[PDB]
Amino acid sequence: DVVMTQTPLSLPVSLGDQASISCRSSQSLVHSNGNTYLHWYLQKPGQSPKLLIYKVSNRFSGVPDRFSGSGSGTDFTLKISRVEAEDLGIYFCSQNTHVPLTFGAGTKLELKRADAAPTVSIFPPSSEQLTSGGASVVCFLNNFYPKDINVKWKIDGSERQNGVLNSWTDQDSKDSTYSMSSTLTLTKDEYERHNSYTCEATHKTSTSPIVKSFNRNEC
Amino acid sequence: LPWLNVSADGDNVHLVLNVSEEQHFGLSLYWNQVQGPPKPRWHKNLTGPQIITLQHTDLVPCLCIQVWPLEPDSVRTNICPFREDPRAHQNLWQAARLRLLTLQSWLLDAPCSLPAEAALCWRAPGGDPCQPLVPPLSWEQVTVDKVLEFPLLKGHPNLCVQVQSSEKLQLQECLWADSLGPLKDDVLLLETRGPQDQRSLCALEPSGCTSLPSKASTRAARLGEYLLQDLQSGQCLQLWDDDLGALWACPMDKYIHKREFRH
Amino acid sequence: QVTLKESGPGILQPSQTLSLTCSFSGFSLSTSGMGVSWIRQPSGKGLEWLAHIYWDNDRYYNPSLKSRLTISKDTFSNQVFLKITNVDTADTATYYCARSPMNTWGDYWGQGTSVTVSSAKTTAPSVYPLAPVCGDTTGSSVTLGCLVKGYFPEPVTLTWNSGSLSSGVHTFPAVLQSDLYTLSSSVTVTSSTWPSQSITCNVAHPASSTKVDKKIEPRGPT
Ligand SMILES: *[C@@H]1O[C@H](CO)[C@@H](O)[C@H](O)[C@H]1NC(C)=O
Repeated sequence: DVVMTQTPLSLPVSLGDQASISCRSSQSLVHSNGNTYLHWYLQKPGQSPKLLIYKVSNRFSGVPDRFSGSGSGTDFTLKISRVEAEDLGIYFCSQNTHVPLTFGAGTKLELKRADAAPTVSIFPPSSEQLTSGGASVVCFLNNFYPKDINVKWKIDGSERQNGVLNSWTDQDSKDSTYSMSSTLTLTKDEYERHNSYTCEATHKTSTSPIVKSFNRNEC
Repeated sequence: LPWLNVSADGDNVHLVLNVSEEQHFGLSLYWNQVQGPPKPRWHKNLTGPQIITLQHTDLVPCLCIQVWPLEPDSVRTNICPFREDPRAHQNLWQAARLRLLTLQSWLLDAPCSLPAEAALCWRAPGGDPCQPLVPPLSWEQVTVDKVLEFPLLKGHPNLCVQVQSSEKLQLQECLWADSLGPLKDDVLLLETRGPQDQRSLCALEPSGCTSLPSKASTRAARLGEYLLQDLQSGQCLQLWDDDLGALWACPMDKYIHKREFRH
Repeated sequence: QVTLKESGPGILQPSQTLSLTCSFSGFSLSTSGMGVSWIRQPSGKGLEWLAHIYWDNDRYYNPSLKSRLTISKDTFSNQVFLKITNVDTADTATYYCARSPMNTWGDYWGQGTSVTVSSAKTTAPSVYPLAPVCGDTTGSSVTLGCLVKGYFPEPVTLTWNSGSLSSGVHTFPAVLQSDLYTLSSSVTVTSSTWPSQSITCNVAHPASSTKVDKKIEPRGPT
């Protein structure tokens, strides 16, 4: 299959800026008929893809002059001139020169804002969950910027990787920040074997990680 | 010279021997080349003048005549009148053959020994003419009944051995056709090496050599990135290695199921 | 305008047959050059083309799924169909049909239809309150949460204080923990608000006809 390599995967921009997205194919997209069937689409949340550019550089009906496509063979570029809020979403390249038709992984065009450290909060298992024999430790990492963040769980100072379930919100439309939920699920037996539970957030806003902890023996 | 004349006008070849009615002489027809142990010879004690008739098909450049008067210890006179005859050279090549001793050892068998040059050729599966590989290879001198040692790393059914003399093609023996045949749909890659870590990858296509990667609609240019990977992955067969070059045979059967969408 | 609308069952079990319908308007499959393709998108992932059909009934399939796919059409009814046999979890995706004439492949897409393939049975969620660790809050704000664990299928609706508390809320996308879904929500309020005032998360799982209200209580000693 023809692999469509799209770069960057995430593209933070300010409104009014220019954005450039690259698509490289694993083989030439030049068809035997001489045409190059490389397309660009935009997909918004909860919506279906909309065709922007067909055959490398042709703007589809109703597509503004601010979108332009270029390239040839295996190397292609989409340029967006004065980014507006309505342009935010996921851009994908597609090829239909070859069977199967294939697509890039998508470039998320997102908004840039000033760096913001996450607000970190840790939660022990509820009595109700413990009665059920389960023990989930939840950590919220809220309203941070940029989106890149690492969460490390520690039990009595030792790193724990297994049983970690993470979820992330999309960028907030009003404050342009990101939030994350990290849940460490253990058996109640495992939980009852250790005292200290720590959620550590590594973000570009601090050289040292943001640490939130609790001790299983409370009040 | 004033005793021998040639007439190729009687649809046959005539040796007009202009001697006196009374002349007794020995006549011998020979092929001027080392033949080996005692073989029966063409010889005639005569009483000239005579007309020796030959067939246009017997003509070879080394076909010479030896005459001598029938006197004790008489000196023998030798004449080679077919040295530059067009028909002789024509017949000579019809009878010549190239053979394999070892992959890296070839032998030329011809009635006469003329200066000749040999080199490897690449035949495409689509009937189109066999394209020689000069460059990165060169036309090397091939001598009749003497071993031609080529550094061929591997035999290929698509490879033929070409033989030229007087800068004209005379032989095209596809030495690996019965042994490894038929023709494989393999792309030939020709990396020309040079100064400053130089290596230019090229693909021998029916319509000349195309450098890779290329923007064309031609089979190998389109598959450029894949062929460059096959090579690097070692899926390509090395046919020849040198200080300033390498030949590679890349099979295309892996791309046989690849189809284009309809437009 | 060109309009396309996909339909099919929302949930199937592995090994069952998925039958999808694309009902369209604004174009005809009797038109020379006209075509329609089916494409799918697993949540948060890339698109995967499935099959294509032209006005002349020339059909194309994704080679990896070829034996399981059948594309067909009914020109008189303005419909295209896709049959996917022997479904499995990897067939969970949003399925789109797209108008795809010869010069402009996939130029108009439908809004898609969501399909979930799973062997999981309808399971009501367990709803757990997330109160801060026992001890009086010293900060100006306090963060509370609600953990909605082990339900099937999606969705659940989650509100705070019956919808009256909406600012400072983060409801996270559900993720799969084996066969079951789990989601969480956080709410941030002033320390003068909680615990002096009631904060309850309201979770509804319409599929299991479950509605749970969990008041967030301050934790006591162990
Ligand atoms: C040719 O003649 C000589 C005598 O002059 C004789 O010795 C010789 O045998 C003859 N050749 C043949 C083939 O008989």
